[PDB]
Amino acid sequence: KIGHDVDYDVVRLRLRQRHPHVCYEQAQRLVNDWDPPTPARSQT
Amino acid sequence: AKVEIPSPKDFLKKHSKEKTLPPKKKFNRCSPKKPAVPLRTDHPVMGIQSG
Amino acid sequence: MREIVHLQAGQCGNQIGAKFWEVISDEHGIDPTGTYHGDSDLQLERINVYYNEATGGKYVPRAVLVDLEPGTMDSVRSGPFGQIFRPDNFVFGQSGAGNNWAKGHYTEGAELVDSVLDVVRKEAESCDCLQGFQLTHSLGGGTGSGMGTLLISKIREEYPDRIMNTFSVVPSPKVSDTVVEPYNATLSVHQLVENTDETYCIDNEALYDICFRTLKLTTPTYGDLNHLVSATMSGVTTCLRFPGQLNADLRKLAVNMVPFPRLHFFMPGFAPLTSRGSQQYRALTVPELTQQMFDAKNMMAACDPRHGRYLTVAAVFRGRMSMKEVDEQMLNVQNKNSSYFVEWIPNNVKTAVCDIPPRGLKMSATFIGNSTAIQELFKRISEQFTAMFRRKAFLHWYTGEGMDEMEFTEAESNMNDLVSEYQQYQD
Amino acid sequence: MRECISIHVGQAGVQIGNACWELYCLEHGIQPDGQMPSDKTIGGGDDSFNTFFSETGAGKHVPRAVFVDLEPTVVDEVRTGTYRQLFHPEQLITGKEDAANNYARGHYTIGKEIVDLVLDRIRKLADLCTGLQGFLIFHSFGGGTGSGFASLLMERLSVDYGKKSKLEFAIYPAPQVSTAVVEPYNSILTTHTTLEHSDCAFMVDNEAIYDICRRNLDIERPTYTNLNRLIGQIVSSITASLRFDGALNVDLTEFQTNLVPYPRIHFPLATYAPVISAEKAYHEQLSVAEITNACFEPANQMVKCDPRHGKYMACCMLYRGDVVPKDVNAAIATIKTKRTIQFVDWCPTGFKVGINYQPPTVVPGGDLAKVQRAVCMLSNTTAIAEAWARLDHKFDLMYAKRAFVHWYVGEGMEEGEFSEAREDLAALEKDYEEVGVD
Ligand SMILES: Nc1nc2c(ncn2[C@@H]2O[C@H](COP(=O)(O)OP(=O)(O)OP(=O)(O)O)[C@@H](O)[C@H]2O)c(=O)[nH]1
Ligand SMILES: Nc1nc2c(ncn2[C@@H]2O[C@H](COP(=O)(O)OP(=O)(O)OP(=O)(O)O)[C@@H](O)[C@H]2O)c(=O)[nH]1
Repeated sequence: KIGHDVDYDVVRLRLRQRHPHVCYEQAQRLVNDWDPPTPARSQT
Repeated sequence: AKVEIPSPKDFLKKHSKEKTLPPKKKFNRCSPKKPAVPLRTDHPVMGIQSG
Repeated sequence: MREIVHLQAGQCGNQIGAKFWEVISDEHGIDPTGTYHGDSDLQLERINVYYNEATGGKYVPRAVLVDLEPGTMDSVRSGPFGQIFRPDNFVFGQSGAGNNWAKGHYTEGAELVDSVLDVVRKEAESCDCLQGFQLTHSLGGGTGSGMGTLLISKIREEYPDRIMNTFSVVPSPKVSDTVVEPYNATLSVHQLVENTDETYCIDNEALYDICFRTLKLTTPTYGDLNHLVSATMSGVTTCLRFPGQLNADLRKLAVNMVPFPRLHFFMPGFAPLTSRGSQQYRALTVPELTQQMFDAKNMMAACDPRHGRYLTVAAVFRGRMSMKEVDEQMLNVQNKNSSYFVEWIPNNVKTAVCDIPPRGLKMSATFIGNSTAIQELFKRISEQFTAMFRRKAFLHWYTGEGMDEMEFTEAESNMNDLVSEYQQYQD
Repeated sequence: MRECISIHVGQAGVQIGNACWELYCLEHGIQPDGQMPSDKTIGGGDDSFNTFFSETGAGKHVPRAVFVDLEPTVVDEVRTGTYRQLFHPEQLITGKEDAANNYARGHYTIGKEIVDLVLDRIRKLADLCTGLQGFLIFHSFGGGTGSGFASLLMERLSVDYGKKSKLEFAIYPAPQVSTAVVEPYNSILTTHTTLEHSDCAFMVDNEAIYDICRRNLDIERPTYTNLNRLIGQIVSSITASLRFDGALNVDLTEFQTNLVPYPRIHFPLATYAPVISAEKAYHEQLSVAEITNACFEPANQMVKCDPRHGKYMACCMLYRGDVVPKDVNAAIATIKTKRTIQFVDWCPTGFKVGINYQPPTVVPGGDLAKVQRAVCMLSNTTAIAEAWARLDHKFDLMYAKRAFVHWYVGEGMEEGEFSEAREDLAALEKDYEEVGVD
C-alpha cells in the first residue's frame, strides 16, 4: 500500500507544474523538499 | 633526548596497524572429577529368589 | 585511587574548558578563590578524582591547556574563574596558524610537543592510577586538529591501556564559514578513527534548533551553548565520584557499548529542558522523563536516528529513583518499536543509576547512543571531498607545506571502509 | 562448634551482606556499637551467637566474613556507615580497578595479586574456627566484577579444602531483562566453571521478586531495600536450625545427602510462603494448609518456570514458629494426594521436614507482616531447563556473529573456552531431560 501512496503523490505533484503562472525560484525551493521525505517508513 | 618529528611522508596504509586477531585452538578445561550421572535407563541386579 | 587529567585544545577548547571547569567547580562547591566549603561531604572525599590538592585547602585543576592564538588565553585568564588555573601549565605557541591542517600538524607542533609532553607526564607520574585521558578539541577546527592528532598519536603507545576519550565539535551540515574545514575533517578523522577509542561528535545547528524549540529565548550566548554541552560532560562523569551502585567506569560502559574496533563515534542527549512556563505544566515523572529523553527532537548531535537503526544505547540517570519505573519503561519502548532495533542482539540497552542528583532539578538523565546514522555525515563530506578535489583548487598551500595528495588517497578509502562497514552490518 | 564463614565478591554481593547483618544483629540484640548489654553472656565467646560472631574479651562481636571488592567506593561507603566499628577493617578488602565485566580480564589480569591476601585471611579465621562446616558465598552470574574472582578463588579454596560443603546463592540472569550485553558471555563462563565444584548452588531472580512485591506486599515503589530484606530473611530461615533449638534439628549435610539425587545436578529452588502485607494479614487467617497451598502455587516461586511443565525430584520444607506434627503430616498427605504435581515414578516420597520453635522476626521500619508460622521450601525440579534452553539460542547467534570478542582475545583468551562451554551446557540439558523421563 505504501507504494501506491507515494506513486499517487508523485503523479499528483508533477501535473501541477504546467500552469501558465509560477516561475523559477519556487520550483527549486520545493525540489529537494516537496513533502518532508519520511514516507512514514513504518512510523513510530 | 629530542623529538623525532614525523615528516610529511605517509600515514597508515588502507586501514593498517590494527588489533584483529582470530587465533585457533581447542584447549581443554580442567578435570571434572564428577562421573557420569545417569546409567542411561538400564538396570542393576536384584530379585534373586530360591524356592 | 582513580583519577583523570584533562586536556584542552584549540579555540573551541578555550571556552569549552572555562564553562566545563566552572560547572564542576560550583558543583562540588568551591569558592572562586579556591577554599573549601563543607555542605555535602561525599563531594569533598571524592574531589581527588579530578583536582590536585594545594596547601591551605586550595584545590588546583589538573588541566593542561594549549592553543596558538594568545588572545583566547588572555580572555580565559581574565574570566571570572581563570584565576583558579595555574600559570605553570600555559604552554603556548609563538605565532598564529591560519588553521591550515598541514601547518598545524607538521611544522609548528615540532617545538611544542616536547614541552606539552613533559608537563603532562609530570602530572601523570604525580597521580596514582589513571583510567585515562579526556580531550576537549575540535575536528572541524584547524589548529586543534593539527595539535590533537599529533598528541593523540604520541600518547597511545606509552599508555596503550588507558581510556583516550576524545570530545569534539563537528562542522555544520549547512554552513561553516571556514572553507578548508572539509580537508581539516578528512585529515583529522583519518588518524582519529585508528587512534581513538571513544569520540563524542556534536554539531551547532541542532543546538540552535534546541534554542528555538525549548529555550525559546531569542538571543543566546555561545557561553550558553557551552553550558548545554557541559551538562553532558558533568552527567557522563557523575558516576565515578559518587556512591550508590552503578558500575561507572567509562570502560565498563565502552566494552558494553562498542561491538567493533572501527566504531567509535557517538551522539549525545540531555534530559529535562523546560520551556518558559512548562515548569508547572509538567508532572515531573519518570515516564514522561523517558518520553522526552528518547525523542527525535531532544536529540541534538547530528541527525535523526530515524534514517537508520540502533546497535546499542546507554542511559545514565541521576536522582532518587527505583529499578522498576526505568526497567519497565525500557520494556515498554522495546515493545513499542521492536523493529528499528537489531535482532543481531537482544536487550541492547545499558542502564546506570546514581542517587545524588545535580542541583536545581531533582531527576536528571543523560543519553548516549550508537545508531546507524553516521552515514549521513560521512556521505555528505565524502561527496564534498570528491567535488572539491575534482580540480583540487586551493591545494597549493598544502603543496607548499609538503602535503601531497597520496595522503588524501589513503584517507578517502578509509572513510569508504567506514561507510561500507556501517551499512554492511545493519543491512 | 556449628559455625560457618561468609564471603562476598563483586559489587552485587555487598548490599545483601549489609542487609544480612542489619538483620543478624537483631535476633541476638546487638547494637551497632557491638556490645551485648550487662546481661551475663560476655567472656570467651560461647553462646548462640557463636555460630555467627566471635565476641572476644573486649566485648565486641566479630562477623566471620570477608567483603572483597575491586572499586573502593562502596567499601569505603560502608566503612563510613554506622557499622564501621562492627566490622574488622581489613576484612573489608578493596581493589582499585573494574573487571569491565570481562571475565578473563578479572580472572587473569588482576586475580593474581589479591588471592594471596584473601586466602591468608581465610586461614587466620579457619585457625580459630572449630566446626568449620563450610562457607556462604555471594556472587552474581551477571558478575560486574564478581565472576572471574569467584571462579579463581573458589577453585583455589576447593583444592585447598576437600572436606566440607560449599553453598552458592546466585542472582540468576533476568530472562528478558538485561543491563549488560556481556552478560551471556560471563554467565555461561561462570556456569561451566562452577557446576563441577559448587556443592549446592541456588538461583534467584529479581523480576519475580518485584512481581511478588506488587502482587501481595501491595507496595508499588520497592527497591533493593525490600528485595535484599526478604532474601536475607530466606538465608536466615535456612540457617535457623543452627541458630536456635527446637523439637528436632536439620543440617546442610542432610540437605546435601537427601536433596541432591545424583552427582552434578545440584540446582534447586527456594520459596517463601508468608510474604503478606499488614492490612492483608490483619483480618485474615494463616495456617499450615493454606500456607502450603500458596507455596506450591506455581507463580509464587522466584524463577520463571512452570513446574506443571516440569517433573519433581525433591523437596525439603522447614517450618519456623509453632506447629504440631499432626497438622504437618495431615497437610503433607493432602499434597501427596494432590493431582497437578507430577512426582516422578522414582521417588515415592519427596519430603524432608524440619521444625524450629523460634518464629522469624521483623526488621525495624520494614515491610513484611507480624507472622507467627513461616515456612521455607527447597526443591529439586526438572522445570529449570527452560532458562538454559533460552540462553543457548541467544548465545549461538551472538557468537556466530562474534561481536565484542576482540576485547577478550586482545587481553588473552580465545574462542576455544566459549566452544567448550557450549557442550558443557549441552551435557547439562541432555542429562536433565533424560532424568526427567521415566
Ligand atoms: N571557543 C569557541 N569556539 C567556537 C565558538 N564559535 C564557534 N566555535 C568553533 O570552535 C572551533 C574550534 O576551534 P579550535 O579547536 O581552536 O580550532 P583551530 O585549530 O584554532 O582552527 P580554526 O577553527 O580554523 O580556527 C572553531 O572552528 C569554531 O567553528 C565560540 O564562540 N567559542
Ligand atoms: N544483590 C544485589 N544485586 C545488585 C546490586 N547492584 C546491582 N545488582 C545486580 O547484580 C548485578 C551486579 O554485578 P556487577 O554489575 O558486575 O558488579 P561487580 O562485579 O561487583 O562489579 P562492577 O563491574 O563494578 O559492576 C547487576 O546485574 C545488578 O542488576 C546490589 O547492590 N545488591
